[PDB]
Order: sequence, then C-alpha cells, then structure tokens
Amino acid sequence: VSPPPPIADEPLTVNTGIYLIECYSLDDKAETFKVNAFLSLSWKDRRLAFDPVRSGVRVKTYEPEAIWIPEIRFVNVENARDADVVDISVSPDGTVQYLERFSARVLSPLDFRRYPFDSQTLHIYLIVRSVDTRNIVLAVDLEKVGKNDDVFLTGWDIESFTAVVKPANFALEDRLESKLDYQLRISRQYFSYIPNIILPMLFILFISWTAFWSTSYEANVTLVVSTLIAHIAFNILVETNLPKTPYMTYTGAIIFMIYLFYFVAVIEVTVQHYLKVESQPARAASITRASRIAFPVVFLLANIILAFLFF
Amino acid sequence: VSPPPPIADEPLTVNTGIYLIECYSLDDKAETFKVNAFLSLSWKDRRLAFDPVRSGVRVKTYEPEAIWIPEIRFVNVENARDADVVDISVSPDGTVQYLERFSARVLSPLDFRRYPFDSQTLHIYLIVRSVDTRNIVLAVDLEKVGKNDDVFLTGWDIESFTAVVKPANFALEDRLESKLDYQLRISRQYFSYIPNIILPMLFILFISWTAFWSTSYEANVTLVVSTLIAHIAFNILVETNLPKTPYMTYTGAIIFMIYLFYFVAVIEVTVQHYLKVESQPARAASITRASRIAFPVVFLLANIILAFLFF
Amino acid sequence: VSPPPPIADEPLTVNTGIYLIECYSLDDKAETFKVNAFLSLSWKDRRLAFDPVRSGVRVKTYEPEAIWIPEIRFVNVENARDADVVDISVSPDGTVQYLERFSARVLSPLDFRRYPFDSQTLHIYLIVRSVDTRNIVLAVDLEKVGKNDDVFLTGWDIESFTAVVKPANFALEDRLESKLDYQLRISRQYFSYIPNIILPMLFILFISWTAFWSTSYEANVTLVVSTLIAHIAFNILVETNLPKTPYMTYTGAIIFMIYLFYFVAVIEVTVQHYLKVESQPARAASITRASRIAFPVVFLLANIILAFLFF
Amino acid sequence: VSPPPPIADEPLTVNTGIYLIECYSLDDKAETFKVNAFLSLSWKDRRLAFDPVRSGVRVKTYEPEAIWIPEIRFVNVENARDADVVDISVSPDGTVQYLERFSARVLSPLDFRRYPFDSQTLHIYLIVRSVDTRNIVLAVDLEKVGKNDDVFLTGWDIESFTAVVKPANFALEDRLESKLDYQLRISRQYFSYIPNIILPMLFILFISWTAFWSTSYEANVTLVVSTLIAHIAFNILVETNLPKTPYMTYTGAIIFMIYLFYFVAVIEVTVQHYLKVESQPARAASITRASRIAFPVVFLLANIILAFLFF
Amino acid sequence: VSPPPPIADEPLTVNTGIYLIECYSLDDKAETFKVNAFLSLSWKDRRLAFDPVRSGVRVKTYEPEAIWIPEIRFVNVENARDADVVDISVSPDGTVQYLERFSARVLSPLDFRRYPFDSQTLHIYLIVRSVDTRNIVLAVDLEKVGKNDDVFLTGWDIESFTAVVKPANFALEDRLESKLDYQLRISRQYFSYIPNIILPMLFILFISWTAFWSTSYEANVTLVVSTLIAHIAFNILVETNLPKTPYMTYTGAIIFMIYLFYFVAVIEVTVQHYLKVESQPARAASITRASRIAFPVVFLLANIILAFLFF
Repeated sequence: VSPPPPIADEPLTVNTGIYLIECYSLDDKAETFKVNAFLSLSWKDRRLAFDPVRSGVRVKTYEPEAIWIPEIRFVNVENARDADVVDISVSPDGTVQYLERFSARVLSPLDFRRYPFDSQTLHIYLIVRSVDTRNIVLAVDLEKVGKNDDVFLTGWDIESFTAVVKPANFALEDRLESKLDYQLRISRQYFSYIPNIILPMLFILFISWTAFWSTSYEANVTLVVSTLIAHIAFNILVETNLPKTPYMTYTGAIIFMIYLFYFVAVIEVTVQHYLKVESQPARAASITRASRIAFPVVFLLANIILAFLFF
Repeated sequence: VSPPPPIADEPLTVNTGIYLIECYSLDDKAETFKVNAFLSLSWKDRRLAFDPVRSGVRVKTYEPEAIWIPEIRFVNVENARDADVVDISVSPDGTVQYLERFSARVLSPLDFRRYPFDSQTLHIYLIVRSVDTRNIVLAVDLEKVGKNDDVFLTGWDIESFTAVVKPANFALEDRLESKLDYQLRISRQYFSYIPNIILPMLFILFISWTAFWSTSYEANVTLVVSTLIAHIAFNILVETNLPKTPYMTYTGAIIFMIYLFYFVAVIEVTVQHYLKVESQPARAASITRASRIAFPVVFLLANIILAFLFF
Repeated sequence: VSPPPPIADEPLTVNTGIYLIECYSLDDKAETFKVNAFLSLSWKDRRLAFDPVRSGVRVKTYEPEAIWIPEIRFVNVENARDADVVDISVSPDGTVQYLERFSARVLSPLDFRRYPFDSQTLHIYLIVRSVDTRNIVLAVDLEKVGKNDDVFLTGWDIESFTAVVKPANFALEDRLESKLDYQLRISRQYFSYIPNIILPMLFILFISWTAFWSTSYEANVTLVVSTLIAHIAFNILVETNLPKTPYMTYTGAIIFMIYLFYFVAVIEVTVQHYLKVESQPARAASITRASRIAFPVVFLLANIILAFLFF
Repeated sequence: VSPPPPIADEPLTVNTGIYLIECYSLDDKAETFKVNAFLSLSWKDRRLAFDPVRSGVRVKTYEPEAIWIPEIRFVNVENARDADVVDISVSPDGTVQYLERFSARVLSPLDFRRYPFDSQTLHIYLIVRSVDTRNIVLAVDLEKVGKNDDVFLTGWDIESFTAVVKPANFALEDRLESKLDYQLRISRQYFSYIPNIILPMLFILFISWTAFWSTSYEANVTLVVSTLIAHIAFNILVETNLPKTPYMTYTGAIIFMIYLFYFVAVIEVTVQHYLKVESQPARAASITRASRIAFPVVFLLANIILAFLFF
Repeated sequence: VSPPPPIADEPLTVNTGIYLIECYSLDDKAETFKVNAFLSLSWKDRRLAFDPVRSGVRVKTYEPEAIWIPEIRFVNVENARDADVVDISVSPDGTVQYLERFSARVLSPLDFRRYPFDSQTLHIYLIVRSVDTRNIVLAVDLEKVGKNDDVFLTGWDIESFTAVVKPANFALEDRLESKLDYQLRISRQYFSYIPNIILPMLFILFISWTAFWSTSYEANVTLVVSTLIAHIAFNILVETNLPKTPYMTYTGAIIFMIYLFYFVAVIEVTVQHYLKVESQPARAASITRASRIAFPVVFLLANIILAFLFF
C-alpha cells in the first residue's frame, strides 16, 4: 500500500530486467513490432523484512495488492502493456523479486537506407514516476537481461541485447527523470534477396542490352520496350518486399538508375536506326559497337559509386 | 467531489497543454492518425490551498478520486482516449497541476489536391462540459505545449504546432462552449516522390515519343501501345502511394493528360501510316517531323498550365 | 433506480437524437460503416423534480447509477455500442437530459446497381424494451438530430438526415414495440469517376478501333490484343473502386460489353486478313470500311440501351 | 438459484429457438461467418409456478440473476457469443420464456468443389451441460425458429433453415450429451459468374484459336503468347472471386485445362512453322486445318467429361 | 481460499488437458494461429472431501471464487487467454474437476523450407507458478486431451496431438519449473498446389523452350521475353500462396533456377542469331539442336539435386 520510507535522502533503486521470450509480427509498414517477454523488478523494502526463525521459511510470497509495487510503464508502445503477474518473492533482508509476463506492440523507427543489408537498433524505453515521499530511479540487472536458446528471429541476426546502462533523462515532462532504454541491435540476413530480387532484375536489363548486337530496329524496339514492361511487372511482383520510403534508399537509387539505363538504351537504338536510315551506317555501327562495352562498364561503375555513397 | 465555487460570476479557467511524444500509424486511406502525448491541465481551487509552515511541505500530491478534476474530452477521435494519470500536484495557493499520458486515433481530413507537395493542417479538438455551479472555459498554456527534440516526422516537415488561441464555439450542442483547437501545420517532403514516381513515368512516355523518329508502322505500334501497357503497370506499381480521391487532384490531372498523349500519339502514328500508304509521303514526313517538337512543347506548356491552375 | 410510475396508463415518451460527428471506415465489401456520434435522450421523471430556491441551483447533475436510465439499444450493429456517458442534467420540472458519445459499426445493405451514380439510404435502428411497470415509447427530437459544419463525407452528397417519424414495430420478438429508424439519404459524387475510370477505359477501346484503318495484320493483332491487355491491367488498377457484387451492376455490364467488343474486333481483323489472303480484297476492304462506323454506332446504341435498362 | 428438482428420473427439457435477424461478414477465406440472431429458451420450473388470482397478474417478469437459467453455449464459435438478454417471462404454470440477442462468429467449413454452383450446409451447434442433480436435454421449438422477411442473403438462395431434429451426441467429453445442430442449407447464385468470369475467359482462349486460320508465324506467336498473358492477367483480376483450395475444384480443373490448351496451341503453331520451313507445307496445312475443329471439339468434350466428373 | 496443504513434502500434481474445439486464423505471415479449446484441470483437495451419505449428492458444484484454483497460464500467447469458466465439480474424495473454454492467439514459428510438402509442429506451452506453501507440478491427462470429430483443418493433415510428456523446465525465470508443452504435428496437403502452382509454371517455361525449334530471331525473342513476362505475372498471381521467407526455401530455389533458365535461354537464342548472321549457320544449328535436349536434361537433373538437398 504505502511507499517504503527513505532512510536518508537517497532515492529508491529499482533493478529491472527483460527476458525476451518471443518476438512476433514484424510490421515493416507501421514500423511496429510485437514483443512477448518477462519483466523482472528488484527493490529492497525494509518494511517486509523478517527473521527466518519465528517465520520458519526463508522466502515470503505476497500478492500484488498486499504490497507496494512501483508503477513501471513503457514509453514507446501502441497501448498500455498488457500485464500478467507471475510471482512476487521476498528474501529475508526484505529484497522484493517481482516477475510478470507481458506482451505489447512497440513503436520503433526503422532506417531503410542500407536495405537489404541494413542494421537496426530496436528500442524499448522503460520509465518510472517518482512520488512525493521517496524519488524512484531505475537500474539494469544484467543477470535478468537475456534472450533464450529458443529465441527465433527469422531473417535477422541478433547482434546485441545490451540495454543502455546510462539512459539520458527525457526532458518532456516538468520533472525530468532517467528512462531506462533497451537497445536490441539486429542485422538483416540477405541470402534470398539476391536470387529473388536483384539477379532477375539484372537479367531483364541484360536482355535489353542484346539490342546492341542486332540491326533490326523492329526487334530492338521489341527488346528494349518489352523488357522495360517486364521490369515494371517484376517491380510489381516484388513491391511487397521493397519499402515505401519518403527518403532516398540505396535500392531505390539502383531502381532509378535501371530506369535511366532503359531510357538511354532506347536513345541508342533510335540513334543507330536514324544514322543507318540517313545513310551513315559507319557511325551507327561504331556507336552500337561502343555501347556493347560502355553500358556494362558505366553500369558497374555507377553501382560502385552508389555502394560507396551508401556504405 | 464538488466543483469549486466561483468568488464572482467569472467562469473557471482550465489551462491546457499537449506535449506530442510520438505520432504513429498515419493512415491516408481512413484519414486518421494515431497519437501518443502528454495532456496537462492547470486550474486554481481555493479549497485545496494551505499554509506551508504548519503543513511542512510546499507541494501536496492527491489521487484523481480525492479531488475534483474537469471532464476534458477529445472531439475528433475514433474512440475514447487512453486514461492513464501521471501526476497531480497542488501548489500552496491552491493551483492544481494535472498530467496524464494518452494514446488515441484522431480523425482528421486531408486535402490531397496539391499532392505530392500538399500541405496539411492536423486538428486536435479539446472540449470541456460546463457544470451548473460555474461554467468552465478552456485556455492554452504555451509553456506546456511542445514537441521533444527527438520527435521525428518521417516524410513530413513540421511547420507550426501553434494551437488555435481563439477557438470558436461549436454550436452543435444546446449549450455552446469554446472548444480548444490544436492546429499542427505540416508540409510533405518529396525528395523521393520525383525519382520514384514522376521521373520513370516521364521516361515511359518519352519512350513512346520515339515513334516520331521511325517509319516502320509495326515498330511504332509496338512502341506506343507497349509503352501504354508499361504506363498502366507502373500506375499499378505506385498505386499504394497515389490517393483514391473522389475529386480531381493535380497528380490525377497529370496522369489523365499522359493518357491523352498516348491516344494522340496513336492517332499520329496511324495518320503517318495512312498518308504513306495513301501515296502522300510528303505530308506524313511533315507531320511526324512536326510532332517531334509539338509533343514535348505542348506537354511542357500544358504542364505549366496545370501547375498554375493548382498553385 | 426504479422506473418512474405512470400517473395514468400513458406510456413513457423518450425523446431521442443522434448528432453524427464523424463517419469513418466505409467498407464496400461488408456493406458496413463505422459511426461516431452523440446520442441524446430526454424524458420527464417527476421523482427528481425540485424547487430552485431551496435547492439553490437551476439544474441537477447525476451519475448514471444514481438515477433510472432507459435501456436503449441499436438493432443493426456488429456488437454493442461504445458506452461513454457525457452528461446527465435534470431541469427543475424533472426533465432529464442525457448525453453520451458512442462509436459502433453499423450494418446497412448497399445497392450498387446504379453505381457510380447510385444513391443509398443508410439506416440506424433505435430500439427500447418496455418494462412491466410502464411501457416506453421512442420519439424523435428534430432539434437534437444534426450534423456538424465539420461533418466530412468525402465523395458523397447528404440528401436528407430525416429519421423515420413513423417507424413500424418489428414483429420479431414476442412483444412488438416501435423501433425508431434513422434514414440517412445520400447520393454518390462522381466528379472524379469519369476522368479516372470511364474516360481512360474508353480511350483504350478506341485505340483498339484503329485496327480498322490499317491493313497490316501484324499491327492489327498487336493493337487489339495489346489493348485488351491494357484493359485488363486498367481494371486491376481501378479494382479497389469497382465493387465485388454477386448480382449484375450497370458498370459491370458495360465492362462485359467492352470485353465482347474486343472479341468482335478480333474476329473482324481475322476475317479481313483471311479474305485478303484468300484473294478477295474487295470484301475485306468493305467489311473494314463498314466496321469503322458499325463499331462506334453499335457501341453508343448498346450503351443507350444499357442506360435505359438501369435508369 | 438452484436447479428445479425432477419429479421423476426424466431429464429437464429445454426448448430452443434461433431467429436469424442479419448475417454479415461472409469470409470464404477463413470459412467463418458472422451471425446476429435471437435465442429463445423455454422450460418448465414448478418452483416459480403461482396462481394468477392471488398474484393478480398472468405473467411474472424476473431478472437473469433472480432465477435459474440453463448454461447454453455454442460449440462452433471463434469465442464466446455476445450476451444481451431481452426478456424473461414466467407463465402461471411456471413455464419460463427466455429471449436474448446475440452476435457471434461461427466456424463452418465450406466445400468449394462444385463452385460456382456449389451448395453449402451452414452449421450452428447448440450445447448444454448436464448437472449432477438433473440431466438437461435440448429440444427444437419449430415455432420459435425463423428468419425475418427482411433477411438479406446477397448471392445465395436459402434452401432450408430446418435444424437437426435428431442431433447426435458428441462423444467429445467424458459424459456424452445431445448437441442440437442447426442446419442452414443454401445454394449459390450464378447469374453474374458467367458474364464476369467464364465468358471472357472463353473469349481470350478463342482468340488464341485464330492462329489456326493464319500462316504468319510471327502473328501466330503474338496471338497465342499474348493471349496467354491476357489469361494470366484476367486470373489476377478475378483472383478474389476464385478460392485458394488445397484440393482440386471444378473451376481449378477448367483453368488448368485452359493452360494445357495454350501449351498445345503453341506446339501446333510451332510445328506448322517447322513443317513449312522444312519444305513440307502440306503437312502444316493439314494439321492447321484439322486443329480448327480438333481444338474446339476436344475442348467441349473434355468440358463435358469434367462436368460429369464433378456432377 | 488457501492452497491445500501437503501431507508430506511431495508437490501438488495438477492434471491438465486441452480439447481443441476449433482452430481459426492461420496467419502464415505472422506465424500465429488463433485457438478455441477447452482446458481441463484436475487436482485433489482434501479440504473439500465429504461423505456422499450425509451430504446426499455424489458431486459438489462450486464457484471459482469459493475454492482455490491453480494459476495456470500460457507461455506463447499474444495476450492472456479468454477466461470463461464452464464447470467445477468436486468428487467425494475431494478431487476437483475444472473445465473452462478459452480462445487465444498462439505464437508458433513455422519452417517453410520443405514447402509445399512442409510439416509443422505447433506448440502450446502451459505453465504454473509454485507458491511458498507447496510446490505445484503439471501433468497431462490423455483422457481429457482430444479433438472433436468436427475438427476442421482445411489444407492440413493432423498427424499427432501428442503433448510433450517430458517437458523440460525453461530456465528463463529465477526459479525453474517444468512447463507442459503441447506438440500438434501437422502435414500440409498439396493435391492442389501442383495443378495450381507448379504445372502452369512449368508450362510457361516449356513454351519458352520452343525457341530451340525455330530460326526466326524475332519470334524467338518474343517467345523467351514474353514468356518471362508471363512468368512474372504468374508469380504475382500466386504471390499470396508463396511465403515471404528471409531464408532460402525449396520453392524459392526452384523459382530462381527458372529465372536462370530464362536468362540462359536468352543467351542461346542470341548466340544462335549471332552465328547465323556471322556466316556460320552450322554451329548455330548444332547449338540449337543440342539445347533442345540439354535444357530439359539439365533442368530435370538440377531439380533432382534440389529435391535431394532439401529432402
């Protein structure tokens, strides 16, 4: 019921820990992710200390209403964290060990520039409100911070679950207090995105490049334009995988460059035809012969420039 | 338990403030957006005033049930806001400082005409119901209205968070009262919409225009019609980004104009062929040669007209 | 707590009113729509009447549990409405003024035959269960039925919000009682549907009709078949706007007719080619020349027939 | 309160009835359907019998808590039904008449083989748990089973609402008891599925068959392959209507056969070309001339065979 | 009330059982599934034992509050299950028989590698928290574990509902306890996936292979490229069925191989044309003639390699 009284001006330290059981629903559209984990809280309350002789046992189990529990909340969540309390154990010195199982949709922005090689830092912000009697400060108990052997992260590599040990206070409210940040560093796995996205998109463009080894303007127009259609269609096919970003992404820049190369390939084919029809087939043949190397070289070069710009 | 009594006929002033922590799920289809913010309320209640010497402390903390709190509600929300109280502090003169954290889906119409340069005014309407003893009026505390330094609005520029200082009363109910409006002026960022939507859609049309530099009717039909298909496919590709509006938008007018240009390009190619087959190749060559300039010129001109009409 | 006793056998009249604040989620698939509105109830209870001098105030505010409130329910809703009470005010004569804010998904069938010119009648059925002590009858207070100046209905014209003043009793239950119907007559806005749906779909078909002014079978096959593809693609593009109806709609009949015209156009092109190859170019030329008028004429005629059949 | 005592060993008979008011959300994907209906329960309790002379009235109205009500539940629901009680009336002999309004998602498998002519049997399984004091058995009161005149079933014909009078006991639990089944036999309406799905899909294939009346290999390749594309596109267009079934459906078999016919048509066109180029234009002409009849004939036969196999 | 006291140090055994009534919402995207089942709990409480002679009846029915009930929770659920209790019966020896109906979204990872032949193990983890007075251990009662005769799993074969008899303790919390696992082994049905996905996808590729029996470079380019488009379109058509996996799946590898074969087929056609134009038609004819066998052989071989690698 009542908060524990402070022996001195020192604030009450609440040790926190999150044991990630499962992470489901990775909505790349809303930049939200659902989490199911264990939340552990540890704090010393002299009020519940006892002697083990007269009490008999070494541990005392209470119900959430029977004792005082700090109001711990999550900052970046869609709605209040659904709470299922598991156990409350008090040690002889009065140290309370709280454990609850929770599940909540977390708001965590994602940077899609480096996609599909991008690395992300998922954040889970813990916060506590200090009362008039008593101030409450949060701490991280590394022994209660962990991820299970059955942690499944399909498509990502879990780099580090290391929570922010020094989490700066958010000056939003009138009274500033330290909000314990939980940084989960992950890196995207890409073994599929090449054979499923990049490679076939390169194949269609290379097919368009066969117009440099032909003289029939009709066949060349069919090649370039029909391949352009195939490219659009393929983009429609993979649209789900690609991200709808208001900023420029690496992938998006490659796509744009491919569109430019289709335009230039059209220009080339048209010029070659015009020169042949205007009775100068020597120039037409020279341009086409040059394009056979120029296009792949310029493409590979611009890809190195792009890669350099983004990485 | 009871409303504060007025010393004179003057109404009770409730100072309001909203500190926007995070804005997620910006559904352009339903024209709704989810918000997570702090709501602060400030009002003077003489009933809770005290002397700080005999009471000892300078501030007095109460629970929501213990004291009277004005019934503040949001007008344009899908459903009732999340009700999580953070703190209630009473100063020696009796001034109550209320703070709560809420999360709610806000209903706010969006004008998509100027898209993708469109600017929007997001509205958050605050309202209070006046009691029999004393009427209650709302006010804006500019010191408690703010956005954090890390608030990032992906895809938008935040122009002004300036809430309506003079919010007209909504004559909806039987008793009219001032409803405090919160205008958030934002402007769309477009650094991506050109390379991802406009530019490739211009490329496909320009490809269709190469039929003016060819004489093979077969190749020209393939160029124009196949490019038309590529255009439809590309629209399907970007369909998600484009808005389903029941009124005419700037983008939609450009799209329609592109469809018209494909039709006219077909007409040209057909006429050229007919004149050649109908033994007048001088006219055919003159029309095609003219079209080489006419089409781009007329396009850029009509585009300037469109821009002028919408801006 | 207890129902007001009737002074005579007359039933208790509950005056109702619905103030539609916002209407979101217009599901064309389920024929359901979500509504957010104010519900006002007014009825006279002598038990709560008082004198304003000895009582001091002119209005008396109660809590929902403190007094009797009629059990008002909605018939055509997915589930029970959102129950958020706003205010309860009692006038000196005992007249109770109840106000609540609700949000619920309403079930209302939609007729898509006349689409996209279709007019609809949205229904909201109010119902009350009469108790043994005194029967309760519903009435409409036209002064409390209204829509705000900020009422947004994007794409529709609100014809009449006139609720059914004489709503017949539904003989479903064992005891029949009058259920207050709320008819919202609306008519679809089409300022976009011509330039966004009809016109480009007509353009593609007309492009297919250019095969009648050409003799090259290859170019004609490309024109007709490729335009047919463009037609399918365009339908996919506009798919969201068109309705998935199990009955035949006007738009759907037009679409089917367009498919038929593509088939016939194929037949024509094939016949013309066969006659030319089978050494009778006079007949081929006569058929093609006739088709140049026959196709548009028959189309416009059948279009007039369709319009007549549906309107 | 307590259950009514049996005069003899006979079980308590609870007469049931369901009045289907509206049926919304027909998810053919999840094979679930939402229902909103009235549930009526009737049973004789001597404990509540009275004389109408000393009591004055002929009917006695109670509240659900005041008297005993059997625990009736639904078997095939996603989650527990909506519980809104309408009326409880007791006759002088003690016969209780219970009426409640409910809304619940019913889980009911659908057989899509005969689609789009398929007939379905929707099931609603009622169940009651027998207590130690007296066993409870369910019965069907045909007078309380009905569907309103405003029952709307868009796209289906309601064959019979006849609930299972002899519903076999589910040996699921340890104690087997009869579970009252409610069979709703419906048949699909198809006046739209032919002009919207079948007919245009036949048109595209017939267009592919025009390659048998031409000798230009280029035009034939364009015809067959481009029509194949048009076929895929049309399937994408109607994809929503067609079902994603893990077993073989009639429609799915037709679709597969059409794909085979496109493959064979390709073979024919290629062979014809090869024979002509390999200086045997005689074989090519005989095969093509035969195919002109063979393809439609074989198609119609295989179509009758399919119909016979499925019906 | 209070937990039952142990006669000796042995822990309290709670026998569990889950009777799966219905399984809806099989989200292959989120790898979650919704379940509706009965949960039965059985445990002996000496405190409630009675003699059936003095009490009269053989069974005693209690309310959940009246007696002690173990706190059973699910590990891998989105949120706490729906809690609707059905019955609580106590036998004369004191053995309590608890039955509740629940509905909850279960988190279960799915392995899509072997798709569409893949087999899955759905997991439902039961857990109980031991109190200070007496430790509680869970057990599985197979007589209360079952699935109804009307259990519907459209598209899957239910192999075994056998729960983990020896479920290892999860060392997540501070105090390790055995968590009863419920393994539901299922295998995917594929009688449709061949005629609906594989077969037509093979048909289009085989159509591309007809370019090896033709010499017209124009027709071959049309064949290969247009079939490539048809392939992309078909993937778009079936996109819903295929899984968006971040790892390499068997199906995904087949798809990639098909894309490679389209690229190689393009190369072949181009080489053949180049050799013919460069005045060496003997080599061109030899390559084409070889490809006619090489392509199917290499395809079938690599397909056998893939099957072997995944199975």
